[PDB]
Amino acid sequence: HMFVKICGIKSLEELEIVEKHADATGVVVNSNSKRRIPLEKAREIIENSAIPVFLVSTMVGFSEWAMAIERTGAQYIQVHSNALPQTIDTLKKEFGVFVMKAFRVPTISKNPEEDANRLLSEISRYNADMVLLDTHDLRVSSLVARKIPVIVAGGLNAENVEEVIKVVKPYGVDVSSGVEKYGIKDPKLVEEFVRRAKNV
Repeated sequence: HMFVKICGIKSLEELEIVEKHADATGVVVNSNSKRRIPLEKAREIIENSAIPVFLVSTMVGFSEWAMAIERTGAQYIQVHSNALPQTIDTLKKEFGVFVMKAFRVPTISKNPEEDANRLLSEISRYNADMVLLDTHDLRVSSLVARKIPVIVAGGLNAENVEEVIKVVKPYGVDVSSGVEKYGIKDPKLVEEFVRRAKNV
């Protein structure tokens, strides 16, 4: 129905919270991010999780990816970088990882239909198992989502998730800050977000 991923957890405690209701989670490594964690903490979250844990990074290099996967035992990766199609393809073959690749959508778009078609050719260049679209304008997202399964992310929360889902009609949604309080995932926000998203 509606895949819900809660991204950017930093502790086994946060894992337990998201594991209750979410379909997937993610740990940020080797990125300029407030959510970044050491490889040992990533390893702990991955080994203890009952749901897919995406290893999320802005790493570009085939070999830094390989080493991160080996060091963490990740079976799911989320690539937010210009890592080449060839790198993504080789990581899949060598490691059997499921690959989600992130693509930026415009904040504003002059012609939505053409921006969607442009991102779609950009997407067909990589051989990713899932597309994540990073978000104002939801029109481009709507039209990409109609052509291919996508997870949509960017500024989602309980107050806007239901509307975003109605417009975009994605395969799933991804949230981080929207379900947080003081930089820690909030059990009541998590439960509410997932419930509302699952209802549309």
